[PDB]
Amino acid sequence: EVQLVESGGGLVKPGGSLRLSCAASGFMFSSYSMNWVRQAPGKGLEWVSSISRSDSYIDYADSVKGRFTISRDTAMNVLYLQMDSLRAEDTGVYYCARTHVFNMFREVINDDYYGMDVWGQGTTVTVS
Amino acid sequence: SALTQPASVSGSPGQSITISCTGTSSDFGIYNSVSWYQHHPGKAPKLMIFGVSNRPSGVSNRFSGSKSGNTASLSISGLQAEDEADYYCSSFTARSTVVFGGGTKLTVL
Amino acid sequence: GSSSGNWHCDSQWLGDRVITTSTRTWALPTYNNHLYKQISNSTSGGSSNDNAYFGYSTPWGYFDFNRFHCHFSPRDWQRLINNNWGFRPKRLNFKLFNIQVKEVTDNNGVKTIANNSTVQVFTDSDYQLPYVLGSAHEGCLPPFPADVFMIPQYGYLTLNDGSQAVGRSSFYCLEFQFSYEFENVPFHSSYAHSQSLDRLMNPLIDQYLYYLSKTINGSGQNQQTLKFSVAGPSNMAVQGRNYIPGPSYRQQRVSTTVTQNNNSEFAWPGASSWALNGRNSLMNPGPAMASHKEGEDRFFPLSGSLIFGKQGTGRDNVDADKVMITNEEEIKTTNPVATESYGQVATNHQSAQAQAQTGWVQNQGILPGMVWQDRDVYLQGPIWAKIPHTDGNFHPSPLMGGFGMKHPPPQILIKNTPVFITQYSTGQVSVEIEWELQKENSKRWNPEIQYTSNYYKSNNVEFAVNTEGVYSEPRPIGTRYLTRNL
Amino acid sequence: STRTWALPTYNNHLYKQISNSTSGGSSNDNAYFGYSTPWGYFDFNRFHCHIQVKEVTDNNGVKTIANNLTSTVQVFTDSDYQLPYVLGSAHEGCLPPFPADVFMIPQYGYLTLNDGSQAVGRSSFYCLEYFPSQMLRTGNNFQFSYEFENVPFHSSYYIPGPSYRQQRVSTTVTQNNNSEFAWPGASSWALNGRNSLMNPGPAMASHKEGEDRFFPLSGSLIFGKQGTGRDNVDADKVMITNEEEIKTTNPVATESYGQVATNHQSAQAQAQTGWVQNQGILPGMVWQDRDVYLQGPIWAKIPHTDGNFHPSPLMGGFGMKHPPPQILIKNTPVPADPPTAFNKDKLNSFITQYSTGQV
Amino acid sequence: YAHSQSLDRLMNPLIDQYLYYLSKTINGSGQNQQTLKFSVAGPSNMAVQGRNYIPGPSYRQQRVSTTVTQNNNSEFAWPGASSWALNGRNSLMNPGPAMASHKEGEDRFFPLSGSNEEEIKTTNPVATESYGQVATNHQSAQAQAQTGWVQNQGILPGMVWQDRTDGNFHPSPL
Amino acid sequence: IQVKEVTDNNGVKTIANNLTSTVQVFTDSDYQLPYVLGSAHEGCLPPFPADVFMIPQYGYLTLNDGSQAVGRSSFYCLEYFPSQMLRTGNNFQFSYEFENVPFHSSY
Amino acid sequence: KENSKRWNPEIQYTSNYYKSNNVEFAVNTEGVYSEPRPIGTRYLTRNL
Amino acid sequence: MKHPPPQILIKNTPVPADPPTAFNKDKLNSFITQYSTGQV
Amino acid sequence: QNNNSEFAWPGASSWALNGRNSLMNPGPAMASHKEGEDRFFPLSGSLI
Repeated sequence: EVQLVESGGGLVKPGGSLRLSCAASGFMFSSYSMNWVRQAPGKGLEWVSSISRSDSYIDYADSVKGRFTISRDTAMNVLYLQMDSLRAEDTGVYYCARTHVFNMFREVINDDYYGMDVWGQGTTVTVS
Repeated sequence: SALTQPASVSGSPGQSITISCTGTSSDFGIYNSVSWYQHHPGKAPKLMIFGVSNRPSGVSNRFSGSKSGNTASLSISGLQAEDEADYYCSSFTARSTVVFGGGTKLTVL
Repeated sequence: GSSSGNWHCDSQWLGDRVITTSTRTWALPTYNNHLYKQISNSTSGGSSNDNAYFGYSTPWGYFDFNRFHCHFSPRDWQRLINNNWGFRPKRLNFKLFNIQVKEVTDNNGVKTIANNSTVQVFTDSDYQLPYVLGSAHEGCLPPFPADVFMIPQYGYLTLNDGSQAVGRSSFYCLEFQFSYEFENVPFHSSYAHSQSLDRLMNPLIDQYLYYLSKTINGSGQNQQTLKFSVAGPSNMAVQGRNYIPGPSYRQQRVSTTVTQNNNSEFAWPGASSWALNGRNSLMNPGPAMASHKEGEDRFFPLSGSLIFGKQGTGRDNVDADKVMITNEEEIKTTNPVATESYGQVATNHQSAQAQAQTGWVQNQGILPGMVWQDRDVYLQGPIWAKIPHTDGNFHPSPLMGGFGMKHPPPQILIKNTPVFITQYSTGQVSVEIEWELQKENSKRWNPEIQYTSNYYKSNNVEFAVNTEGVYSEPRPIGTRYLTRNL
Repeated sequence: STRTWALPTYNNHLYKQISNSTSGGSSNDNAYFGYSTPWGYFDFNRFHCHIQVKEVTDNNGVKTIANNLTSTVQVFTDSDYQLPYVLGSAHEGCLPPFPADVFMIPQYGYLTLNDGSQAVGRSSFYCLEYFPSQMLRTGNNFQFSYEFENVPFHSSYYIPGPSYRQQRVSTTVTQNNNSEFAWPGASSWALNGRNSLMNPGPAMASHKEGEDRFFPLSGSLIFGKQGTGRDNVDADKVMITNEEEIKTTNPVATESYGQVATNHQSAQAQAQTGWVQNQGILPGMVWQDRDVYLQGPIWAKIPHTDGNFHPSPLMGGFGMKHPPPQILIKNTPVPADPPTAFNKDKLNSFITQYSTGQV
Repeated sequence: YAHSQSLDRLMNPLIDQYLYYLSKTINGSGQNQQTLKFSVAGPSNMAVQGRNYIPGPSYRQQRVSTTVTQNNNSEFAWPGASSWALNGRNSLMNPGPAMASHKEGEDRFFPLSGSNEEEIKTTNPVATESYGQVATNHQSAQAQAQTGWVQNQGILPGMVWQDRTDGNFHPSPL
Repeated sequence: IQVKEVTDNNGVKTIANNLTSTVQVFTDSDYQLPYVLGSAHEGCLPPFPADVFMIPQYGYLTLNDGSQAVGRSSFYCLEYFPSQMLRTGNNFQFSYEFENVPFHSSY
Repeated sequence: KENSKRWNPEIQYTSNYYKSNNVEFAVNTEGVYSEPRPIGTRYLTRNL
Repeated sequence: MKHPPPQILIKNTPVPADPPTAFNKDKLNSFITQYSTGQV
Repeated sequence: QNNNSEFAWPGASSWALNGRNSLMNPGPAMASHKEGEDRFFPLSGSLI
C-alpha cells in the first residue's frame, strides 16, 4: 500500500502565491523521482515540474518555468511546489506522481523512460 | 498537446477498441517511453502501459498496446462498464519533459 | 563419412572452479582471392594524419573468442557475479573438427554447391605474428549457441609515415585441437566497496594529530595568528589519512539531456587525448575513474565509458537510445570522478604582501600510497589482452578491463587451400575455459544487491529470441554487486 | 608491556545508527553515516606504548561499587579482517606511555557509504555479535600470537621523488598574510565531490636548508603537548615535527618540483617554461619515506584493492596487507529483574556494570 | 632492438570494433540544434578507437634546431632548459626520462637537455611535445568545452615505455 | 542415417546425397527441458511398420498472461545441451530402465 | 542445488539500491532492529 | 512416472550457403536446403 | 471497493468442530489472487 496525498489547494486571487505539499507514505521517499502534473478544468492532463532522486536535476514545463519552485524537505517525507505569480490558467487539479523504476541500481547511464507509477487524488487550486 | 489523440471513442460491451495517439518529430517515444494512463474522474490516474507495450503488475490483461511507426495505439479487449474512463498517452521527450495527449473518453454503451 | 567430434556446450560448477564449454558453427570464405595485398589510407582517401595506417591484408582467417559472452550464458553470468568476489581463467582447451569443403559452380544462370581439398590451420605459440585479438574487434563467437558465424579476415598494421612505408617496417608471410595454460594473473575483483577511502575513520574517538584551524583572530589589521585544533568527528575532512585516491586524467562531461549540452560540436575538439609521434589518439576509455558523482545519473564522461550498442543498431551516427552507455559508479569510493579535478595544490608562497592562491589539478600520475580499482568486465566486454613487449610497464592490466598477460592465448589462423576455384568450408568450433573462483566470505548482516530479472509483464523475454528469431541482449551486465570492506 | 584498563558500558549495550544529521551536517565535506557499537577495542598501535568485574548501584544518595563474580567479558580478534579496520587512522585511545597510568578503552564505531546523511543501498551494516568470541569470567584469561608479514626495514639515517605542493606557513605571525587561509589555501584531494584535506601528504622535506621557521601547512604531523586543549590552542601548545632529514633525496614540500618548457622556440617565439606544481612518478625517481616518531603510529592496513603503489602509509610506519588483528571487547549485559508477566519486548533494564584487568 | 609497430596502430585494420564513440554533439546550423549521435569506431577513423595501453610518461624538453637561423635570438640555454629543483638548488634535467628525440620527418630538431632516440618513438612520447590534452571545465549551455595541454605526466596505470633508499620506480638508470 | 540436399536447377528440383553432413541427437536424461511427450500429441511412430513418418517439431509453452510473458518465463536453448553429432556412418544408441510402477489392471 | 539449464537470467532477491534515512534489516538511531518486509523463499524456477 | 523415458531431440546441423567474401558480423541467414532420413 | 458492512466474522470461511466455529486460517495452500487482482487478498487465507 503506497500512498501520496496532495494538500494545500485553495482559492487565491491572481498574482498571489500558493504552496502545495505532497505527503508520501509507505515507501522510501528519497529513492524516487517525484513530479507534479496539472489538469485544467475541462482539459487533459498536463505536466508541471520534476525533481530527481538526489535533487540534482530540477525540470520545468515551458509555461510555468520561473514561476514555480519544486523542492522536497526530506526530513519527513513530503514534497513542495511553490506557486508564485499565479495566472488564470493555473486553475486546475494538481497531482503528485512518482516516476517508477523497477531497479534503482542503474546498469547503464541512459535508461529508457518508464513513466509515473503512484499518483495522488490531487487538490484543486482556484484563481479568481 | 503535441500528441494528437481522438476526442472520444465508444463501444458495446464485449467489443475490442483501439485508441491511438500520434506525435511529431523524433521525440515521440524517445527511449522506450510511450505510456498509457487510465483516469477515472475524481480518482487517481493509473499507468496502464509503461514502455511501448509492457504493462505493469496492477493492470489487467485486457489492456494492450503497440507502436507502429509514428503511431502508438492502446487496444482494449473484452470491454466492460468498468473500463469507462479517460485515457491519455504520454512520451518522455528529449529535454526530459513528459508530454500528454489530449485524451480519449471511452464511453461503453 | 565419420564425424570427427561431438557437440559440447554446458557449464560444470565444481567447488571453486567453473568449466564453460561452447560450440558454434562457422564458415570460412576465400579472402583476397588468395593474395597478400598491401593496404593503407591512400586506398581509403587518407583524409587526416591521425587516421594514417599502413599494413597488409592476408587471406588467412582467425578465431576470436576473446569476449565473455562467448563462454557464459546470461544465467551462468548471473550465478557467477552474485556469489563470487573474483574469478580468473586457469586453463583453455580448443577443438576444431567436422571439416566440410563446399565448392561452388555457376552453371547457366544458377549456382550449384557440391562437396569436394584441404584447410590449413596453425597457432602462433612463439608470438612472432602481430596480435590483433585484444583490440576489441568484431568477429568473436556469437552469444547464442544456435547462431552461425563467419570467420574474420586477418590483417595487420606496422610502421608508417603518412601512408608511405619506412625502412624499419615488417612484412610477415604466414606461410585439430590444442590446450593452453594461462599464466598467473590476479583475480578480477568483482565487488563494490561498502566504505569510502576518505571515511575509513572511527566516528567516535578523535585523532591525536592537530591541524591549523584559524590563521587570524578576527576582522582587522595585524590580526595574524596560529591556532591549532584536534582532528575529530566534528570536522572529518581534515583528518590525517594514510592513503589517497587513484590517478585521474580528466574527461569532458556530456549530459544525456540534450539541452544541457553546449550548442556546438565539441566531440573531437573537446575530447581528452594523448599524442604519439604527431598522431593524436583519443583517450579511450582511459584510466579507471567513476563516471559521475553520487546522485548524478544523467552525466557521463565523454570518452571514458565502454559504449555498446543494441541489437539492430547501425554503424554510423545512431541515436542516443540505440547505444548502451555503461556505468562505472561502483568505483567512486576509491577512485576520482572522471569529469572532476583530482584536487588542488598551492601555486605560490604566502607572505605579508601575497594571498594564498591555489589551482586545480587536472591530471595526476601515480604517487606513493595511492589505491585504485580497475575497470569492470562486462558480459559483452573483452577478456584478456597482450601486454606489449617493452622494457617497462606499470600495472599492465588493460584499460578496457580484463586480465593483462604477456603470453595470452595464441592466435588461431585458418585458410582454405587454393585449388582458381570458388570454394568455402564449414564445420564446428569448441572452446573450453576452466575458470577459478574466489568465494564470498563477508559477514554483512543485511542483504546484498543481486542481479535479478524484472517482473513487469512484457511481449518478449530478456536475452531471448523474438518472433523473427533474432537474439538480442537488452542491457550490459557488468560485475560488481557483492560488497566488501575497504 | 602491561597496563591496567577499565571498560564501561557503551550505548546501553545497543547498536545505534549515527550520522552528521545528529550533529546537523553543516558542510557536505564532513558528511558521514555509520554505526556505533557497545564493544570496546584495544589499540597499542603507537610506538611509545612499547579480569575483575564490578557493579554499581544507587543506594540512598550514594553509589556502592561491588564485585560481581558471575558476570562475563566477551572478547574476540578479527583474524579474517571481516570488520572495518579502525586502528589505522591514528585515533586516540592507545596504551599510555608511562606504565603507572591507567587508561580507558575506546568505543568501537565504523563508517560506511552515504549520500549526504542518508544511506544508499550498497551500505552494509555489521553486527559484531555475529562473530564468535570467547567469554571470560574473573578467573579466565585470553591470549593469541600474531606473525607479521615480511615488511622492509625502516630506514633511519636518478631524479628526486614526487611532490604535491603545500602552502607555506611561517611560525612568526607577522610574516604570514593577514587573512583566513586555513581551509581555502590548503592542498586537497577531492573524492565523490567531497573535498578532503591532503594530510600529511607525500613524504617531502618541510623546509629548505637554512629556513627552519617555515613549515608546510598540512605537511607535518602535529603533536599536542601534555594538557593541550582540544580547540584553538596556540603554537607553543603543539609540537610540529620537521622532515628536514630527507631533504637530500626529496623535494621541499612548499616548492615546485621543477620547470618544463611550455612551447617551441623560434625566431618569432621565445623559449617559455612553466612551473611543475605536482609531479607523479617517473622512471628513475628515488625517494625517502616519512620518518616514524616515538609518538607516531606503527602500522596501517593496506586497503584491499586491485592495485596500489608503494603502499607504505603516508603518516608513517609499516604498511601491511594483513596487519595485527583488531581486538574487540565488551561486558556481557546482565538484565535486571524481568516482569512476572510475559512481554515480548526486549529488556532495556540492565545492571550498571564495568570491569577491569590487565593487558 | 627496435619495434616494427606503433602503440596506437596495434589494431586489426580490416574489422570494426564493437564499441561506439560520440560522433556528433550538434545537428548543424544554429540555436536549438543539439543531439547525441553515436558511431562505431572502425578502420575508417582510427584515432577514436578504444585502446588498452597508453604510451610512456613525459617531462617536456625545449626544442632546439640544428639550423642556427631557426633558433630564437636570445640566451635561452639555461633559462629555457627544463630542471628539477632540490634543496632550493635548481638542477638541469639531464638527460631526463627516456623519450623520442623528434617527430617523424624532422631530423634537425633535438631536445635541448635530453641527449638520436628516434628508435623509441613508437611507445614513447616525443620529448618536445606535450603528452596530450585534458578538459579544464564542465561544458553547459552557457560554456564551451575547454582543453588545456598536459606538459608533464607521471606514471598512469597501463603505460608502457622504452629505456634509453626506501623506494624507487623502474630503477634503470638514465 | 542418411542425408539429402535439395537444389532447384532450372525449374526442377534435384536430390543428391551429401556425405559430409552431420545429424545432432541427444537425450535429455536430467529432465531439464519441458517434457511434452505426455500430452498425447500426434507424430508418433506409425501403427503399421511399412509406413514412413515425419518427425514432429519440438516447442514448449511457458508462463504467460494473455500473450505476454511474465518475468518467471523460461527460455531453453537446446543447443546448450551436449549432443552427439552423427554423419552417415555413425550410429546412436542408449538404454533405459523403467522405475517401479504398479501393474496396469485388465479385468 | 539448482541444475537448471535455463538460458535467460533468474529472478533473485535483491536489496534495491536506495537512498533512505535507515538501512533495511539494521538498527535505527534508537537501536531498534527492524525487518521491513516478509521474505519469500521462492525465486528460482523449475519446470513443472 | 517421475522419471519417464527421456526426450530424444534431433536436428540437421545447418550447413550454410556460400558466405560473402567480406566479413559481415551478422549471422549467416542463407543455408543449403537439406533434410535427412534413416531408421529408428 | 469493499462492501460497506461488518462482514469480518460473518463472511469468513470456517470449520465447525464440536459446535465451535473456528476460522479457516490460513487454510489449504492456494494462490492469493488472479493476475492483476493483486490488490485483493483472501480474508482469512494469508499469513499476516
